[PDB]
Amino acid sequence: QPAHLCFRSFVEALKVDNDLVEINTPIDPNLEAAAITRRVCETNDKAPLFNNLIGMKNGLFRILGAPGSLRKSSADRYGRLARHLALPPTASMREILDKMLSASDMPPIPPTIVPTGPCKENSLDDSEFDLTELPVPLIHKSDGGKYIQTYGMHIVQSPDGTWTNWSIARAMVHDKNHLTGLVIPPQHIWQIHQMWKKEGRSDVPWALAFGVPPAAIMASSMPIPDGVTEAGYVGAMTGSSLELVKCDTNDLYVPATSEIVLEGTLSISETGPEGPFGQMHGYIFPGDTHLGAKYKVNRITYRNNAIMPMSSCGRLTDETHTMIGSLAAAEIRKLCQQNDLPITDAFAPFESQVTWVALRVDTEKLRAMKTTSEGFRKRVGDVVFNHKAGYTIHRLVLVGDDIDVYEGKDVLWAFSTRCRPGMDETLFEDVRGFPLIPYMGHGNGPAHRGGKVVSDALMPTEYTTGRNWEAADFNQSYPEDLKQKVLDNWTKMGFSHHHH
Amino acid sequence: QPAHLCFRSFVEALKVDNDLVEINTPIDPNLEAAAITRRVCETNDKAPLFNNLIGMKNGLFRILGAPGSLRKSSADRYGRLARHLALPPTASMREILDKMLSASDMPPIPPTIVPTGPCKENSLDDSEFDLTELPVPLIHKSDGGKYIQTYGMHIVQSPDGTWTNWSIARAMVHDKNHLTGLVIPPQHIWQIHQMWKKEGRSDVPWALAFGVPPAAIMASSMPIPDGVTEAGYVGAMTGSSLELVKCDTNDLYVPATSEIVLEGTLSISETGPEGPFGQMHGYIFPGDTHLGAKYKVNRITYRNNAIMPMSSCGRLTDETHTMIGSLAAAEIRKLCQQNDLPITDAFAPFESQVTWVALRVDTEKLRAMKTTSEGFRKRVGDVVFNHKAGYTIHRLVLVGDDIDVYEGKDVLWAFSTRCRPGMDETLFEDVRGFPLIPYMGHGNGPAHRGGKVVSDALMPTEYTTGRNWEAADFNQSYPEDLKQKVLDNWTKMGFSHHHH
Ligand SMILES: Cc1cc2c3c(c1C)C(C)(C)C[C@@H](O)N3c1c(nc(O)[nH]c1=O)N2C[C@H](O)[C@H](O)[C@H](O)COP(=O)(O)O
Ligand SMILES: Cc1cc2c3c(c1C)C(C)(C)C[C@@H](O)N3c1c(nc(O)[nH]c1=O)N2C[C@H](O)[C@H](O)[C@H](O)COP(=O)(O)O
Ligand SMILES: [K+]
Ligand SMILES: [K+]
Ligand SMILES: [K+]
Ligand SMILES: [K+]
Ligand SMILES: [Mn+2]
Ligand SMILES: [Mn+2]
Repeated sequence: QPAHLCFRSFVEALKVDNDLVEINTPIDPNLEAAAITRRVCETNDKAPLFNNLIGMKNGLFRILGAPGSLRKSSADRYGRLARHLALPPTASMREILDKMLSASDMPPIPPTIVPTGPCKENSLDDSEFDLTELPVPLIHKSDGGKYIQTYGMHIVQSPDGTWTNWSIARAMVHDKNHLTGLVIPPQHIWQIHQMWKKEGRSDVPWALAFGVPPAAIMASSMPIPDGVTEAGYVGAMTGSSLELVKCDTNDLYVPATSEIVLEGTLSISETGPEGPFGQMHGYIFPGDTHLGAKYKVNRITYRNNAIMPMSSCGRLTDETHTMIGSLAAAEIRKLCQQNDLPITDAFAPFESQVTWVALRVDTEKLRAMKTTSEGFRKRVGDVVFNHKAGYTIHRLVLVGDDIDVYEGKDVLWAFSTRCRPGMDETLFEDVRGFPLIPYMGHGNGPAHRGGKVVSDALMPTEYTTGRNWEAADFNQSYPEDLKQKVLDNWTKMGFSHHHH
Repeated sequence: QPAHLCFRSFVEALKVDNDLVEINTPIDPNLEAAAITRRVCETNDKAPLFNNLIGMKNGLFRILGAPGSLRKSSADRYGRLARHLALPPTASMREILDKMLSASDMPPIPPTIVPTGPCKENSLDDSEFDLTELPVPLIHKSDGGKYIQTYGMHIVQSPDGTWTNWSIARAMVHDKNHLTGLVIPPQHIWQIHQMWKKEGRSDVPWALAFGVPPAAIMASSMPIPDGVTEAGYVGAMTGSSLELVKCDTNDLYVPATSEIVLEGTLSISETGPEGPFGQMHGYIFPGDTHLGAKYKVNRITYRNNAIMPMSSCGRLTDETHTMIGSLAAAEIRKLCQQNDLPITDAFAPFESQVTWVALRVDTEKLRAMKTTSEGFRKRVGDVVFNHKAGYTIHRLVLVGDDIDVYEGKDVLWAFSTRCRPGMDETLFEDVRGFPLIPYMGHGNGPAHRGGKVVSDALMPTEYTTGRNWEAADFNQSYPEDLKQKVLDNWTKMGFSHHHH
């Protein structure tokens, strides 16, 4: 099967790419696997495949770390991500985000039900597993549990059957047959849970599938609109209907080639201790345990030689930056365009710990609006910060056409030189905040509200008559034929490859 | 003579270091020399020495570009700068800034007058030169003049004789015997000029020396206190009295080994067109000419085979970042300590285009103050933004002890994750602003006032009981013996030198 449609095939692709290291000697899931993965993420090294995991029994489980992290070269920086989507490994971020947005103006392609698949090769009933006996990793030394769920997809359906959501939310082992995890507004797993709690009759039928089709885990990490079933969006994006099998113990459907599937229920009444967890902004607050959602596991099914993907998340760069930030930015780009804002591109700079999004403005269009910074900032911030797609983002940076928002250096340059602190900014205190950012949930103000800003790095003439500067750089401050002379004589004079 | 005390010796040092490229074929001062230098600066390449400059006559002049710019390796990144100061080329920024601050608590060592020196090898009187006939560079394609003065030292003395200031301020050729340049508050050349204008009797006796002792050009770029004669500070810093010769046409004293010296007057009455100039924040506004100060040149003296240093300034990284930013930060560190603020380190991140300074706080000391963010931000900002040393800096970022302020990645991480926009910041509108920043002089508000902010990236417990997190990074989220195991097995498992 194609790599974008089958996780097992994606692992092969990474090998062929010379983007995998297979560790075949014993590795401890207590911290060692995650430490190796952390190091990989901080150095943009090859993804680790742990084929000999201390505590692996009867097929459960191998681990692949860093499945969506960066490669060291510039030329295929985003190659792992491209491999989730059938794109060339040299794809740019713009190309990846355009692929992720392409289904937004296409008819869904609903999934196809098949009678079986590899995810049914093995099964364990409710007398035959114990989640505390599996080789679940301790990912960070101070975590409050062993986080089984860092790169699987939760599957829940609205009570009326009309919306089936796929999303990544963290979860850890609570006891032999339960997990606890985050289920928080405005996330779709939380919106669906609230519909079941208002109905009041039963717990939420649930499945958690690990090692799903890569294109599916991408959509699972993207804030596509409310009410949109991710399976049909992925179908449209890939041009193919996804093959799903029914769960054995409920009527949800899981990808046929899922590596591991948990089936059970998400409680509408019970909670349990959850966290702390080393998280996307780079922090853990040891001892900061709070009540989270509680999941009951009734059944495990799995592939022979099952592989569990794992995100060892924290400081730059891992899946929580490459996927959460970039995919939110993509959705924000579209949302702004659909609100008639002249935005061409959006990206969450890694340097901001994906808490900022830079919005590239089509300044010819802006000029025709005959508006001002204050009015335009307010308009942009009202659209983004009042929408779910803006949830994780606390600073928007508006930049003109000369800035490549996918280059953090250039965003930082524009922000630092074109946005006057205070005057060129609008603060938003009466919007939903992202409590996971340290300065929110561990900060001086309300954990769930405010703390957001639009920073206008458009210069005044960009609103009126046009850009009135040139950069003092090699590109802009020298004529073309001089530039080319310099480059052609560079190594001849004595001074110092694109792939590497 | 030692490299730190003689520019000609500094050029040799750079050669021996394998940090020079000698271009011996003809190079045009109209843009070509500056384009090559710009490229060097943007790529951290070797400094260019242009030994065959089209228009060089009777010894005037060769050019050295990029004299204070960065080297490519991490291990000797700041080596050019270290070579200005007799420090090892592997010196850290902390070590360089400590050297620059060391004279602040030492008695001055006043200069020594000698009867002659190399700067007297050649002379041109007021019938024998023409500044428009010298090979003065056009540095950026849209500059409003040919900027002869980008790395020389202006010498002016208070009317009472008690303070002789050395400083870098830009100047360009106006006509055969005049320059125009910036002379703006609160700079010491401007403070001294105002004293001569209040006296009202004559123009300011002036000299401009190019290719001065490297330790002297460092102090010239540093905001040492009002009334302090840079020559005696450099003497104290280096442990040696600097040798100076008298000018021929006035009673000022210039370094004996200066490459080129202009003697004349700075007018107390006349101005002339100045600018625009491609500047330290990375911009030029073509056509933005304004009236600047006017200098009359009466005499040129120079060394045989004189070398003019040149800064091709603009986007990262050149002398306007490495010297202006870092040396302001150094002075700000000291100023805060002298005001009883618990600051250990200060640096202007390059990523901020040297418009920010990050202040590392001794949080044990902070805790003993029993204060709050609002009060501490206000106190820090009042000290810094009301002082000349804070002139160029528009954002202060307060960080705790875990942050290395000399690492821009870490500053950006702390700012983005620990400072809640608005709530954790104090804006300062009633302080002097730096008009050169685009968002000031070309922005929405007053060019000369306000636009400054203190951003507190200290977390709440840093004021009370102590840091209450660990980073989710390899260093902090794994025990020492695991970490060392991982590193020792790294290349064995399959994964990927300090000098490179
Ligand atoms: C890629 C990725 C995404 C997420 C997470 C992780 C990864 C690797 C963890 C490592 C597990 C860490 C955790 O913080 N995490 C996570 C999470 N969203 C949550 O509500 N809860 C979480 O615990 N998202 C973000 C989301 O997946 C998206 O916000 C998505 O848009 C949700 O889908 P939907 O609600 O829009 O359908
Ligand atoms: C290293 C360096 C410093 C400066 C400059 C340059 C370099 C390379 C130019 C390339 C020439 C560009 C120009 O913008 N420039 C410059 C300038 N200060 C000015 O008032 N005017 C200027 O035109 N400084 C900054 C200063 O030299 C300091 O602020 C110093 O502190 C002044 O000394 P003092 O007043 O404290 O004695
Ligand atoms: K989703
Ligand atoms: K602006
Ligand atoms: K000075
Ligand atoms: K703070
Ligand atoms: Mn959804
Ligand atoms: Mn001075």
